[PDB]
Amino acid sequence: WARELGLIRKPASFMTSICDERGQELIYAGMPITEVFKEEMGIGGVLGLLWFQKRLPKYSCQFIEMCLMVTADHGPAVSGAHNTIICARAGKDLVSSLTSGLLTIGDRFGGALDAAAKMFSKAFDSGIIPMEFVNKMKKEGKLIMGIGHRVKSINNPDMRVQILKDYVRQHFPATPLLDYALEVEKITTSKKPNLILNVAGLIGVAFVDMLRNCGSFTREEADEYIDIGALNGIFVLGRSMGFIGHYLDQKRLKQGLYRHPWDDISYVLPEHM
Amino acid sequence: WARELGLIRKPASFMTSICDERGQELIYAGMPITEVFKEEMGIGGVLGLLWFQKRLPKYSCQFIEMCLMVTADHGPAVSGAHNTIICARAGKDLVSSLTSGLLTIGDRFGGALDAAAKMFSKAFDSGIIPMEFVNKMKKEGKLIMGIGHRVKSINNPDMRVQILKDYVRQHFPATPLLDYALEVEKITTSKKPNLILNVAGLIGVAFVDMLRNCGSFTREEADEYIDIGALNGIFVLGRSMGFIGHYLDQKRLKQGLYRHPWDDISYVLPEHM
Amino acid sequence: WARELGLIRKPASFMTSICDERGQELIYAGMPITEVFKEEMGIGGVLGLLWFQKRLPKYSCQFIEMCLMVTADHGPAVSGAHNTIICARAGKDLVSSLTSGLLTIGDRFGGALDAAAKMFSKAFDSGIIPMEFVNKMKKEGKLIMGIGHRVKSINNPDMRVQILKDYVRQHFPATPLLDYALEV
Amino acid sequence: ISGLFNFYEDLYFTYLEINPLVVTKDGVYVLDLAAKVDATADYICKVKWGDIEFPPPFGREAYPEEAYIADLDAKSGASLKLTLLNPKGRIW
Amino acid sequence: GKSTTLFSRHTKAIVWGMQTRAVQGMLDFDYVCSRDEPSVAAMVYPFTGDHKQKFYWGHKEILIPVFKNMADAMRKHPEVDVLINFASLRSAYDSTMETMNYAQIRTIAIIAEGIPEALTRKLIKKADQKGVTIIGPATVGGIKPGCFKIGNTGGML
Ligand SMILES: CC(C)(COP(=O)(O)OP(=O)(O)OC[C@H]1O[C@@H](n2cnc3c(N)ncnc32)[C@H](O)[C@@H]1OP(=O)(O)O)[C@@H](O)C(=O)NCCC(=O)NCCS
Ligand SMILES: CC(C)(COP(=O)(O)OP(=O)(O)OC[C@H]1O[C@@H](n2cnc3c(N)ncnc32)[C@H](O)[C@@H]1OP(=O)(O)O)[C@@H](O)C(=O)NCCC(=O)NCCS
Repeated sequence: WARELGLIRKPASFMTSICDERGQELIYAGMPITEVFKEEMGIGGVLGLLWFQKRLPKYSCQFIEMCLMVTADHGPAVSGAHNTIICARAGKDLVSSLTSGLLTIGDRFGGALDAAAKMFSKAFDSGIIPMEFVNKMKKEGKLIMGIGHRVKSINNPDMRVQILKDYVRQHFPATPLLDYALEVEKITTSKKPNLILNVAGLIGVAFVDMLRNCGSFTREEADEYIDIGALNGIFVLGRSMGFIGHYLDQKRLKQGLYRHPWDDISYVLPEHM
Repeated sequence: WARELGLIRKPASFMTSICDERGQELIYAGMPITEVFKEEMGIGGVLGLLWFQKRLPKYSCQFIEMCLMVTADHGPAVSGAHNTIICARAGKDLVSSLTSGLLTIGDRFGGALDAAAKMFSKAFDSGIIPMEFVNKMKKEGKLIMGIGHRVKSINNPDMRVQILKDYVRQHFPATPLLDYALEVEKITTSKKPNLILNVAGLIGVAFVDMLRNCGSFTREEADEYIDIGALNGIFVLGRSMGFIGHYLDQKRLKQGLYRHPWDDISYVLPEHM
Repeated sequence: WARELGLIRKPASFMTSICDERGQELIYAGMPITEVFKEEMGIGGVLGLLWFQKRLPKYSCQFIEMCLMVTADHGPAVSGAHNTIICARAGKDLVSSLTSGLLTIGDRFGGALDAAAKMFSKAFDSGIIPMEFVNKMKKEGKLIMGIGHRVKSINNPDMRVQILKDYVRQHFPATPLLDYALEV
Repeated sequence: ISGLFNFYEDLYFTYLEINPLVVTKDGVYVLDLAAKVDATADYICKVKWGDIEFPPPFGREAYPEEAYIADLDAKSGASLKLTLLNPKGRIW
Repeated sequence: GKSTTLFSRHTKAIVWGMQTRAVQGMLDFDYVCSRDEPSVAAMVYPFTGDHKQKFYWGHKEILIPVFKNMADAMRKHPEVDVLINFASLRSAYDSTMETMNYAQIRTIAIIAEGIPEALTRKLIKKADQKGVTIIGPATVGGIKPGCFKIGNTGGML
C-alpha cells in the first residue's frame, strides 16, 4: 500500500526483457501471443523473440527450426544420450534423466557448433585467406572445428549438411562466412576426402551468417550473441528432444538398472595407500 | 574380429528404438532424415518420430508445435525461471543455468499438464458424469488440476487457451475428453467465474485426445505414453526455450551475482543446539 | 567363457584407480575398509584416499575435516542455498534440490577457494615479493582473491579464519604460502 | 642463366632445356624449350602453376576410361593406374 | 584558462570509484533541484567490466554506465566537464594525471585525504598548465544549489 501510494522507494533486484507474464495477455518480447500465432511464426519465430528479442524474417525462423530438427538426436552411443539412458534405467525421472544427459554438453560433446562458429568468425574477421587459415590452424596444433567426418566425404555427402546448405543457399541474402568455410573445405578435402564441412561447422557458420546478414542485428549484437552462447542453446534445445525420446524409449522398453561390466574396467589402484 | 567371424556371443547391454546414427544416413524411428525434410514435418513431426516412433498426421504435429509455443515462457517470476536467472547471474553456464531451472519442474511447478491429463482421463474412463467428477474431487479435498485462473474468467478468456481450443476444434477428428473437460469447466465457472480451463488443463486433455483419437496409437499405447510422462516432456521442452532465453537475457544485461536480501528472510534458529 | 579361457582380446574402455568394489573386501585406493577404520582415519582420511590415493598424515585429515566444517553452510541468502530452497519449496526432491543449488557453484559463487589458491600460488612461484604482488594485481584491474571481508577486519577477526589459522600454525610442518599470504 | 636457375628451382622443375636460346643486341629470345615439372609439388606451386596441364605422350588418343582412371587416382591417396595397347587383346 | 563558472544545471560529471551512495545523493539533489538530467553521466571503476548500475531518478529507475577505463567513459560522454575523484590517496595522483589528459574536463574534485604534498604540487602545476580547476584534495567538495553537488556535500536529502 505504501508502494501504491508512491511513498517509498525500493530498487528492483531483477531485470528482464524477454517475456511479460503480467497483464491481460502473455507477451513475448513486446509481441502478444495472439499476434505470435496470427503472424504464423512457429518454434523459430518464438525462439527469435525469446532469445534475441527480434522479429526474425521467415527464412531465419525456418532455418532455426531446421537446425533444431537436424540436431534432435544422434543415437544412444554419445555421452549425453548414454547418461540420459543410464538415468532412465535407474528408474529416476524425466527431468533428472534429461538433465543428467544435458550436463555432458560442453567442450568435447555438443560444443562443436559454438567452437566452429567462433573459429571461422575469427579467421574471417582477421582478414586471412582460407589457405592462410588452414596453415595457421595446422602450425598451432589445432584441428579445424567443424571439418571432418568419420565415413562421409566428397562424392559421399553428409546429406543433412546438404539439406541445410541448400536451404541457406536458396533463402539467405548473403552468406560470406559460409563461402569462406566452403573454400576452407575445398582445401581440407584436397588433403583427404573425409575432411568435409560438418553439421556442426555448417550450422555454426550459417548461424553466424544468419545473425549478421539478416537485417535484425547489428554486427555488435550478432557477435555478442555468438559470444554468450546462443549456438550452445541451439544444440541443447535440439538435442533435448532426442534425450527426452531416449528417456521415453527406455521407460517403454522397461529396461532395468544398468551396471557397467567389470571386464570393461581396468583397475589400476595403488599397492597400499 | 571374433564377432565379425561370428565365433563368440556377447549380449548387448543396451536397447534403443528411436534413432539410428550408424549407416549412410541418419534415421529417426525408421525414417531417413532426408525423408523427414521432404515430407515437411517440422519440430512436431520429428518429436512424433523421436518420442512415439509414429508418423503423426500434420494437424497433430502442428498442435504439438503450438503446445511448445504456448509453454515457451511465462516470465521470470516462476521457480524455474528464477533459478535459471540466479544461476546465470552466478556467471555459471548455459547448460548449468538451464539445468538449475529445469530441476524445479515437478509437482508444484510445471506438473499441471500431466496432473490434469491424468485426472481428467481417470474421471472420463471411470464413466462418471462431470457433475459427479466435480463432487468427487470436492469431497476428496482435491482441487481440479487444469481449472482456475488468477485473473481471467468467462467473458475474459485466457486467449491462449482460446488459440489451442480453436485449433483442436477445427482440426481434431474427435475430442471426447476435451468435451468432458468443457462440461466440467461449465460447472466450475458456475461456481465462480475464474474457474476456467487452464492452459495446463486444455493442453493435457487435448494431448490425451490427440494420442487416443489420431490413428497412430492404440488405447494401451496412448495410456502408456501418458503414464510415462510425455506431457512432462512437452512442458520441459517448451519451457527450455524460455529458460535459455532468460539465461541469454541475463548475460546480455550483464547482471552480477545475486544475493537474497536479509530483510526478506525470517531466521527462526533454535536458542542453543 | 572365451575371456576366461584367454582366447580373445577386448580392450577395457574405462580406467579407475580409487576404489575396488570387487573382491571379498571393499578397497579405498589400495587400503581395505577394515584397515581404514582400524587406522582411525575419519572423513578426512577417506577423502585423502579417494581424491588423492594417498595415506595422509593425521593433521592433514583433521585439517580437511575442519575445512569441510567451516564451509558447511553460510546461510540461505547465497545463490546456491537460495536455489536449493526454491527447488525444495517446489516440492521437488532431495537430489534435485541439492543439485539445483550445486549448479550455481562456479566463478562468482563458491570459486574463491580455487581462485585464491591459484592466484597466491602463481605469485609465490613467480618469485615476486608481496608488495610487488599487490601492485601487480592493482595495475591489472584485479582484486586479490581471498582478501576482504564485509564487516570483519583487523582487531575484529573472522574467528573461523582464526580457528583454521591456529590449527595450521600448530600442526603443519611448513606454511610458506600461508606466510606469503599473511604478508599480503 | 642465374635467373633461369631461380625459375627452375622456384617452380619445382626437374627438366628445363631452352634450346635454342638466341641472344642478340636487341635481347634474348626463347625459340624452344622442353620442360618436365615435379607434379607432386602441386600443393606448393598451385598458385604459381595455375591450371597447369600435363599432355600425354604423342601417340594414340587417351581413352575416356583411361582418363576416368586418372581422375580416380586423384580421389584419394591410393594409386590407380591403367594403360592400353590394344583393346582387341584377350589377355586382360 | 580556468573558468569562472564551474557548475551549471547542465553540468555532467564522471565519478571515479564505486561510490553508489554518493552518486545517489547527487541524483536526489539533482531531482529536488528540478534538473532536467542527472549530473552523473558515467562512473569509472577499474576493477570491473563495463556494465550499467541501477540508480533512482526521483521514483523512476535509471541506468548509469560504469566503465573500466577513463578513455571509454570520455569517448561515450563528451558532454562531461567535471570529474569527481573518489580514488584513495594511493590512486588519486595517477587518476588525476590521467584525467587531465582529456581537455573536456575543466574541474576535478579530489576527495582523498593524505596525499603527499609533493604529488599535490605536481597536480597543481599540471592543472595550472591545462587550465583545469581543482577542488583540492581532502575535501568533501562543494555545492551549487539548483545546479550541482559534489559527492557527499550537504549530507543527506
Ligand atoms: C542385494 C541384491 C541385489 C543381491 O543381488 P544378487 O543378484 O544376489 O547379486 P548382484 O545382482 O549384486 O550380482 C550378481 C552377480 O553379478 C556380479 N556383478 C556385480 N556387479 C558386476 C559388474 N559391474 N560387472 C560384472 N559383474 C557384476 C556379482 O559378482 C554376482 O556374481 P555371481 O553371479 O558370481 O554371484 C538382492 O539380494 C536384492 O535385491 N535385495 C533387496 C534389498 C536391496 O536391494 N538391498 C540393496 C543392496 S545395498
Ligand atoms: C570479499 C568481498 C566481496 C567483500 O565485499 P564487501 O563489499 O566488503 O561486502 P559484501 O559484498 O559482503 O556486502 C557489503 C554489505 O552488504 C551486506 N550484506 C551482505 N549480504 C547481504 C544480504 N543477503 N542481504 C542484505 N545485505 C547483505 C553486508 O552486511 C555489508 O553491509 P555494510 O554495507 O553495512 O557493510 C570483497 O572484499 C572482494 O571482492 N574480495 C575479493 C576476494 C573474494 O572474492 N573473496 C571471497 C570471499 S569468501
